Amino acid sequence: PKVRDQEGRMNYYWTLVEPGDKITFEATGNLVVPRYAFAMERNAGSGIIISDTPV
Amino acid sequence: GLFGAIAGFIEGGWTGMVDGWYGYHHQNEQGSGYAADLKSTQNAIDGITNKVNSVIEKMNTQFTAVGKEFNHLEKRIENLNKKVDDGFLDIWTYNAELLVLLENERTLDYHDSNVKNLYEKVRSQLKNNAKEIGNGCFEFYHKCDNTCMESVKNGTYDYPKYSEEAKLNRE
Ligand SMILES: *[C@@H]1O[C@H](CO)[C@@H](O)[C@H](O)[C@H]1NC(C)=O
Repeated sequence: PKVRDQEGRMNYYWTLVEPGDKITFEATGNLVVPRYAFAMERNAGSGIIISDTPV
Repeated sequence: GLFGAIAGFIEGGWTGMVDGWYGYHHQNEQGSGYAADLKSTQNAIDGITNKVNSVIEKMNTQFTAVGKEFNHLEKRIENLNKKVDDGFLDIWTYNAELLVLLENERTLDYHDSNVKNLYEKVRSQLKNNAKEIGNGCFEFYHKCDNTCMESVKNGTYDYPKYSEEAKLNRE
């Protein structure tokens, strides 16, 4: 069924890459390749707040 | 209360005595006025201060986020998470409610105890040199100047000194 005028779909995927590891992409089509990645370092566990309260 | 002094045999309190929680009111030939007993007041202050701190500061928590996010095919563990959050809410509400209920009773008794004990320290000094006229007052059987007053409060009232004069006034 059309969702935003799209009879098709597109799944999104994600994974982490350890310091000093390799990741390999390989496809004959239908691949939405990455353009930007993010070098991150996650600290202690936190949450997400959903509120109209201003900052 | 339990000790039966505050709202008991001492009907009301004194809005004039502003030095502390417990004290005396005297009148003699050379004046009158209020004066708080700091020895018992400080003990209550030091004791109550330690009590409020013990409830506040025995509560120590670590950093935590309660917000967990579950999609539409995880309603089971979303209701589990709700059972945990609602479970802690029920416990901490019942504990805090009952604690303040119970310790407010204990604190009001603690002030009743201090007034009772402060009264007995005076009674056991003026054994029969003064008259227990009720309402937590003593009427002396002798002339007690401001020097004599400061000795009853100090706890150094000289019974054998005034026993001579109080014997004949009892008639
Ligand atoms: C009060 O009691 C103390 C107890 O040691 C005593 O030394 C003192 O002489 C008494 N009188 C006054 C006025 O402090």
